Amino acid sequence: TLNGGITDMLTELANFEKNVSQAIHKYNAYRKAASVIAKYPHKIKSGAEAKKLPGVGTKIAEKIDEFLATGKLRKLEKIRQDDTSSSINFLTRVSGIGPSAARKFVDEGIKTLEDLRKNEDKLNHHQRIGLKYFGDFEKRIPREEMLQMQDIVLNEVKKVDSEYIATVCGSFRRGAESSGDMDVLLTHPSFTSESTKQPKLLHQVVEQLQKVHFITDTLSKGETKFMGVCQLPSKNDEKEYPHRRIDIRLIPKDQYYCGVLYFTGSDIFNKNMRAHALEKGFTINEYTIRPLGTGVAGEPLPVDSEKDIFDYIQWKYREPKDRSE
DNA sequence: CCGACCGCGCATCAGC
DNA sequence: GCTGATGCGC
DNA sequence: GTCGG
Ligand SMILES: Nc1nc2c(ncn2[C@H]2C[C@H](O)[C@@H](COP(=O)(O)OP(=O)(O)OP(=O)(O)O)O2)c(=S)[nH]1
Ligand SMILES: [Ca+2]
Ligand SMILES: [Ca+2]
Ligand SMILES: [Cl-]
Ligand code: NA
Ligand code: NA
Repeated sequence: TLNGGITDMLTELANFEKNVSQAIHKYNAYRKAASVIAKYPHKIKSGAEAKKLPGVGTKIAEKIDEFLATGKLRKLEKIRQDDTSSSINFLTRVSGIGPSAARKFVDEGIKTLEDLRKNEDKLNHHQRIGLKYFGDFEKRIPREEMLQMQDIVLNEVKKVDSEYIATVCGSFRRGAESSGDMDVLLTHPSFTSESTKQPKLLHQVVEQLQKVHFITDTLSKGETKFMGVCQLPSKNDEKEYPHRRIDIRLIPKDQYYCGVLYFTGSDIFNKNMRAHALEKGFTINEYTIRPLGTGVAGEPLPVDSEKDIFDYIQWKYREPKDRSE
């Protein structure tokens, strides 16, 4: 938290561009700069000191100057005062409400937590569950609880078929002491890039996790991506655990290493890596790394480890715990 | 400069 | 019903 | 908003 004052500022600005301005590249620009200043291992004394880092330019320089003097950012102070944009940025904290839906509701006078509860009929399914567990989802999960959840999901995946492999990823695999939510990579030998020797593969796992009341709600579901809700079992008289966001990704087993790369993140690490891949003439997604021959994807290169992906784009390997950009 | 700015799964809707 | 585009999220 | 041809 060396320059916590500054990354916070830039994150709030990032949210405002993402949510009220619907300016996604400004949101990325602001987030990259917050990321690179967070990695910086000195207390920043100057806006010019910051401009030296990639992703800090003039406009962020001047804002860091204003903030270091006054402790504030006038732009942020007035953004806070504005009743409209403050409401739109609140509504996007509900899972399923993004920047268009948040602005559509505040056009209809729906702008506070009491108003969403009154008009749940105007909300789709993902937004209803988002509203139901709004408080729970704001809470972070302790690594202790993440370890309990891991044991339930892996023991249940083993009871459906012992050939499943389930790998917990996200900030957990990077060694976070606390997690936003849980992310499970799933392979089965019957699902590769060649064929899908068995159907319902992801369905079976979700069904069983629902049969034991671990999974409690479904935001979205398909053949390879599940997005929903889960809860640890509690003991007698114990207050129930908070409900938790769970994501499960069924990845073809021969593409495990590219998938576990994707799912370990961070999101910003993923972005710097794929962006650097393009500079080296490659493209990386969760499935493959492919050459660029006129900027059209050639054939998947062969991949036996995570490090093989790092070697193609000519990066030294970085442990999961060092990808938390 | 001043256009380019990762990559993709699922849900929803307009058009056909 | 499909297809593309848009919204939402990872 | 930043930045690289
Ligand atoms: N390429 C890419 N990958 C992403 C993105 N967002 C998330 N991911 C990937 C990497 C993330 O580690 C993984 C899980 O996303 P998640 O929102 O849970 O983030 P996380 O790193 O686990 O952080 P917390 O869950 O602990 O808040 O999905 C974006 S925007 N792009
Ligand atoms: Ca997570
Ligand atoms: Ca997640
Ligand atoms: Cl691919
Ligand atoms: Na810079
Ligand atoms: Na949101």
